[PDB]
Amino acid sequence: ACTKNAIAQTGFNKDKYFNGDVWYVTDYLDLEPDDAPKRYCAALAAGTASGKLKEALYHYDPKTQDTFYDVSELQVESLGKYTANFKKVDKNGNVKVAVTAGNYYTFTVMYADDSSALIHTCLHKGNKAAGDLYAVLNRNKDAAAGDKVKSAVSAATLEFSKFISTKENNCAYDNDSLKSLLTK
Ligand code: HEM
Repeated sequence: ACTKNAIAQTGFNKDKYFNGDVWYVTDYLDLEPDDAPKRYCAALAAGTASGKLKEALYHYDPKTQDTFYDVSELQVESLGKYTANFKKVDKNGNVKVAVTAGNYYTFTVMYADDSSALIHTCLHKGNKAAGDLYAVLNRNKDAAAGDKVKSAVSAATLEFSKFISTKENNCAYDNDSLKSLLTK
């Protein structure tokens, strides 16, 4: 089950975060034992498309090759805290699994600057358990976590040493599909 009421960044700059560009997950922390593989690739685009706040997600397990995209419509709960639906889509935005009640995630931006961010998400999918996830993001897929984001991890009373890096997994991303999925 999820247990964290993540606190959004003071003074969060929504237009800078939701600028239409891509964020790569460089490190992740799942608080639920065996919720996450040990090796993963994930990225997201975030932007406003025709007045609607959107995310597009990509997940890839580099061992199994399991791959899926989602597009998400975000509703605002407060500054930097959202509830997102999700429909599963192919990389061109064709619907595979429609939006349905009880498929949603919460999404909280705990820290962000122009290049890095720390987020929390609680995924609810049907009758699946939930679970908390933290992710360190960067605009550069190859960037080591720096001092602004590692300090934010400590300020959230977390240990960065507990986070699992995605860097040793040869992750390759279709940035074009993530950007175009924002419109879908
Ligand atoms: C970047 C932030 C992330 C968000 C917002 C997020 C959101 C989601 C959503 C919405 C789904 C369900 C998709 C669908 O069924 O259509 C999902 C599934 C999944 N995510 Fe994430 N995810 C994120 C990052 C990650 C990371 C970094 C990992 C682990 C390394 C991870 C592991 C998983 C796994 C294993 C599933 C499959 C769950 C299942 O159906 O049994 N996710 N995620």
